[PDB]
This record gives sequence, C-alpha cells and structure tokens, in this order.
Amino acid sequence: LSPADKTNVKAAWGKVGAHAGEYGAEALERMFLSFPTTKTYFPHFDLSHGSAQVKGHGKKVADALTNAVAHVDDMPNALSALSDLHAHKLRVDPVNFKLLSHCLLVTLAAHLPAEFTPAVHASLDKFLASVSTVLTSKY
Amino acid sequence: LSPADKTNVKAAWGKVGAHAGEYGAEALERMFLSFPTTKTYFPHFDLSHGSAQVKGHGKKVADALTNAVAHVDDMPNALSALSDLHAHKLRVDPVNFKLLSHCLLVTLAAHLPAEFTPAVHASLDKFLASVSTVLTSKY
Amino acid sequence: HLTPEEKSAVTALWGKVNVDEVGGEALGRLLVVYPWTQRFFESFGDLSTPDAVMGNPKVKAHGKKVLGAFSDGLAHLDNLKGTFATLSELHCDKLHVDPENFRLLGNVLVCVLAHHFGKEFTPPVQAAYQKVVAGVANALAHKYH
Amino acid sequence: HLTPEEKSAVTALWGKVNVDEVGGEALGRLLVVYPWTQRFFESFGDLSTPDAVMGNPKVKAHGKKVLGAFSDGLAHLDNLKGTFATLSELHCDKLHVDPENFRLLGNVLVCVLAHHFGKEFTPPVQAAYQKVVAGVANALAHKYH
Ligand code: HEM
Ligand code: HEM
Ligand code: HEM
Ligand code: HEM
Repeated sequence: LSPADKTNVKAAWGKVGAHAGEYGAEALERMFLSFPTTKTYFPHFDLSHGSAQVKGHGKKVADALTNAVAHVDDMPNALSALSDLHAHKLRVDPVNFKLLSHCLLVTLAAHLPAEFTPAVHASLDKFLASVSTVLTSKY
Repeated sequence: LSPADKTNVKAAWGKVGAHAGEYGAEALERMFLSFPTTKTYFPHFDLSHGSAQVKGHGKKVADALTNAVAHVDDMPNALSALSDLHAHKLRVDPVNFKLLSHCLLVTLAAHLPAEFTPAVHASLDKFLASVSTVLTSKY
Repeated sequence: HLTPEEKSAVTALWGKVNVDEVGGEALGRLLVVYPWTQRFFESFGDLSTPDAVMGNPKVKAHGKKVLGAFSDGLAHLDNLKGTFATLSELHCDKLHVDPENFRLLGNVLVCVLAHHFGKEFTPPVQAAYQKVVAGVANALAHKYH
Repeated sequence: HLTPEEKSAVTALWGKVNVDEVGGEALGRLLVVYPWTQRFFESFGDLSTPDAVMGNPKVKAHGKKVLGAFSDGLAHLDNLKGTFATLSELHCDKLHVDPENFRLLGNVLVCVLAHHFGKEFTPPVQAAYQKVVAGVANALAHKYH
C-alpha cells in the first residue's frame, strides 16, 4: 500500500460521502444475487430486495470500511475484533472476501463514474485486498 | 503467525539441517514435473533430472528459506530484495508461489516422516504462505 | 445458465457498449490492477505507468480483439465450449496463461461495464453478466481440464 | 490424461495404502490446516485442538468414506466426471462447498501419501497423483461449471 494509493482511497471514500450505508447494502445485494452460495452465511436474514436487515448490515460494513480508511496504517489493530469474529465465530471461506471486494468495486464504479480512473481502481482494489487479508489473518 | 508456529517451524527447519539445498532442488524438480507451466520462468535453464542449474537454484531457495526462518519476526525486511525481483523483474504469477509451497511441503513430508505431525504441517503451511505473501507484495 | 429474461437484458446492455473502446479499457485496467499480467505483453511497448498502459495503441487493438471474442461468445451462449476451442488451445498450449487470469479479466470487464452504464447496470444485470463471464472463462480454460 | 506408466505407478502405490486410516488422516489434516473447513463438520464434535481433530471417531469414519470415494475414482480414471456426479450434486446443491476446498483436500492427500511412503513417493509418482487429484476435484466441481 503506497502513499499514492492511500491518497487515492481516501479521496474516493470521502467522495462516497454519506451514502456509505446505501453503498454497502447495494454491494451486499449484488453479492447475494451474483454468488448465491454466499447467502448461506446469513440463514436468519431476510435477504429480499430492500430488506431492513440487509440495510443495517450494509451500514455496519460501510462503517467498518470507513474506519479502515481512517486507519490505513493501523488496520490490524483497528479490525482486530472483526477479524476474530470472521475467522473464529463465522469461519468464512476466504474466497467470499474476494467476492465481496469485487461487488464493492462494482458498486463504486457504478455510482462514481468520474472517480473510477484506472489508478483509483487499482488503489481501491489493493485497499480491499488488504482489508480482506486482515479479516482472514487469524486463520 | 504464532509463537508455537515459530517453534515448530524452527525445529522442523533445523532438523532439515545441511540437506536444505537437496530439499530445495527436489522441491523445484517436483514443481517442474507436477506443474510444467512453471517451467516457462526458466527458459535458459537445463531442467532435466540431476541438473546442476536446478541444484544451484534449489540451494539458493533453501538458503533464502533458512534466512527467513532466522528472521521470522522481520521477514518483510529480510526478503525485500527478493520480493522486488519476483514482482518487478520476473513478474511471477502468485499461483506459482502456492505451487512451490505445496511441493516444498511434499518434500518435507517425504523426508521427515516423524516430524510431519498435523501441528507441524499447519505451522509449515503458515510459514511458507507468509514467505509467499512477502514475495508477492511488490506489484 | 441464463434465463430468457437474463439473456434479453444481457443482449440489450451489449448493443449500447462501444466495440472500439471497452475491450481496450478492460485489457488496460487488467494490466494496471494485476501487473504480473504484463509478462504476456512484453512486445506491446511501454507499460510502466497507468497512463502509458491506457495510451497504448497495441493495448487498444488487442482489447478490440478480446471484445470481439466476447461478443462472439455472447452470440453463442449455448456453445461456449465449442466457440473458444481454438482460443483455449492458443492460451494454454502456446502462452500458458493461468485460468485465474481469465476470471480476473472477466471481473475487470464487469467493472468497466458498471463504470460505463452507471445506475443502468443493476444487480440483476450484473448477475447475468457474471454468469456470462464465468462461462467464458470456463470455456477458455477447458483445455486445462 | 495419465500415461500407462503413470496409471501403473498410481495403482501400485495405491495397493499399499491403508484404507482404514489414510482418509481419516487426510480429512483431519484438512480440518487442522484450513480451519474454515470446520464449518462443514459442526456435528462431528470437538475440533478445537489438532489432537482432538485427529482423535475424532466421526472424522475417522468420514475419512474412510472419502478414501473409498477416491478409490472408486481411481478404479475408473477415464470416467471421473460420471463417477462423481451424485457426489458433485451432494457437495454443490446441498452443502455449498467452494470447489477450491476440493483441491485443498487433494493436496493434503498428496502430502499424506508422501508422509507415509517416503522415498517411494518419487516426483513422477507425485506428478501422476497430482493429475489424479486434479481430475477428481474437477469432476466433483462439475455442478459449479
Ligand atoms: C470488507 C469485507 C467485510 C467487512 C468490512 C465486514 C464487516 C462486518 C461487520 C462490521 C459486521 C458486524 C460486526 C458487529 O455487528 O459487531 C460483520 C458481521 C458479519 N459478516 Fe462481515 N464483513 C466483511 C466480509 C464478509 C463476508 C465476505 C462475509 C460472508 C460471505 C461476511 C459475513 C458476515 C456475517 C455472517 C456476519 C454476522 C452478521 C449477523 O449474523 O447478524 N462478512 N461483518
Ligand atoms: C518460497 C518461494 C521462493 C523463494 C524462497 C525463492 C527464492 C529465490 C532466490 C533466492 C532466487 C535467486 C535470486 C538471486 O540469485 O539474486 C530466485 C530467483 C528466481 N526465482 Fe524464485 N523463489 C521462490 C518462488 C519462485 C517461484 C514460485 C517461481 C516461478 C514459478 C520463481 C522463479 C524464479 C526465477 C525465474 C528466478 C531467476 C533465477 C535466475 O535467473 O537464475 N521463484 N528465487
Ligand atoms: C478472459 C477472456 C479472454 C479472451 C476472450 C481473449 C481473447 C483473445 C483473442 C481473440 C486473441 C487474439 C488471437 C489471435 O489473434 O489469433 C488473444 C490473444 C492473446 N491473449 Fe487473450 N483473451 C482472454 C484472456 C487473456 C488473458 C487474461 C491474458 C493474459 C494474462 C491473455 C493473453 C493473450 C496473449 C498474450 C495473446 C497474444 C496471442 C496472439 O496474438 O496470437 N488473454 N486473446
Ligand atoms: C475433494 C474430494 C472429496 C471427496 C472425494 C469427498 C467424498 C465424500 C463422500 C464419499 C461423502 C459421503 C456422502 C454420503 O455418505 O452420503 C461426502 C460427504 C460430505 N463431504 Fe465430501 N468429499 C470431498 C471433499 C470435501 C470437502 C473439501 C469438504 C468440506 C470442506 C467436504 C464436505 C463434506 C460433507 C460436510 C459431507 C457430509 C454430507 C452428507 O453426508 O450428507 N467434502 N464427501
């Protein structure tokens, strides 16, 4: 993660703004539609379109990602509880983190056409990759 | 990783001993036989059985792994030059690192049956994956 | 497999797509985001900076060829295995491209389509195109199977 | 895609495999080394420690079943896709096991074979067995294709 990558990610996520929860919910909906095998991790969830539970979970994921952007240099310490949760309580297959990263990138590309330059695309891709490695680091 | 992982890896690699070059050459030969697509990275190499070029390359890889074992707490700094060579000049596809790690584990299992307990297997898998991530962190 | 509604949506979104810029952008974005894929395009000239990648005429023309192959695959959604047989031989026997890069390029293409079409690239349209690109990647990797 | 020499070597080495413990060892080592796979075996009891995993009767019995399936696939090396159709449907349409875990289990089995046979597990024997396990994983993941 280079300083230019940090600057690109910070600019892109700041330009995301207050739509973070909506973007997280849309990314989760895209993941559920494109890769239905990821739906098995949410057996008690109502996973229909416009679901309040999906909206709340997307808000939670978006706030976690905002914290990670605020703590790029301290991601392992900032995401420690989430990493413990995902690795020990949930035992999420590491491939689904790639799937969610792709769906988040697709949501960002669809909502921010001007911001999604190739350099910003690469910076966001590696930022989401690093978040995924932190969340899978307790394996 | 873990302190127990560090102890297990240190013990296993120490009992590998002075055969590390032989182990590395055998692992490289196993990789060339099992995954022939990995031979495209060595086009100016004689990759036949018993080749001195493969013997020397295996010795180099084994020495790098011994240095990584010795600097388990400072691996990204100990492997910085190697990471730059693998990602910038060679541009090795990151799947090949998993292939070489598997072949290294197979060599270790075939040569140290008593030490290849499930816990030591898990520790060695974690160590080799960490070396692979360090070597693929400069793209 | 694609339902008739998914096929109709995929074809409708495809007619809007430019056949001269989308594929080059997808190849260029692949080369920028996954720079080990530059190892296959050494004869394409300067590729050091993202601006140099996206300003490359060779990258543009090759992306045009790749987009044409994707269009051919889209016109034969029920014969993907037979459509990409020669390309599968070319990519596996001659170039030794790992099949993971095929899914990487399909995902980059999905991102490019989302970036171009915006709100019109709905999650159902994305799911249909994910099925399409997964089928294309599987067909192109068939010679390794 | 096995030569007659490869088939003969694979058959000769498999003749000496203890069908009562090799599958249990492979499955237990999969659970220990890739602990997210423990999600699929929550009814197997205590899997918190590697000793508890490798001492689990349910793990041993399931490993016996998996090794029997592998032997069945080894008896029909030219019809792996049809041999593993029901198991593929069971693993894909009911358990939602990611097909990369099939490759992980195949590699764990290769490691267990090496650990058991030592110098008898030569690089050519390993290459033949890698072909075998790759074919088995591809046949088991056919529903995802
Ligand atoms: C960038 C990637 C991810 C981020 C930032 C993230 C973040 C979060 C957050 C903030 C929570 C709630 C924590 C709390 O309530 O204390 C959570 C829970 C959860 N996550 Fe993730 N997550 C990610 C990836 C994934 C993936 C890929 C999956 C599955 C395919 C997943 C499955 C779950 C599940 C099942 C829960 C429990 C929610 C519930 O049961 O109510 N997560 N995650
Ligand atoms: C744990 C994994 C690896 C380690 C420790 C390792 C280590 C090394 C070392 C020490 C060198 C010599 C550098 C020098 O002499 O200055 C080297 C070179 C090289 N490595 Fe690796 N390597 C690893 C993985 C791989 C893989 C997976 C591939 C390809 C599939 C690869 C391809 C090469 C090539 C092509 C060279 C150049 C050799 C030459 O030009 O003589 N490496 N590596
Ligand atoms: C994923 C879908 C892909 C499609 C549909 C596709 C399609 C094509 C087409 C149509 C050609 C032209 C062949 C010719 O002119 O005879 C080609 C060539 C080539 N492709 Fe791909 N490609 C794909 C992925 C990739 C990837 C991911 C890479 C590298 C990482 C790659 C590397 C190459 C190279 C090096 C050539 C030059 C060979 C030649 O021009 O004959 N391809 N591909
Ligand atoms: C890679 C080669 C594999 C083979 C040949 C294989 C074979 C088998 C066999 C023979 C059964 C018995 C089904 C029955 O008794 O009705 C089974 C069931 C099962 N397998 Fe696998 N397996 C493989 C991989 C995996 C992996 C990697 C996982 C999990 C990560 C897994 C999870 C399960 C589970 C949970 C069951 C129990 C489902 C049931 O019995 O209803 N399998 N498999």
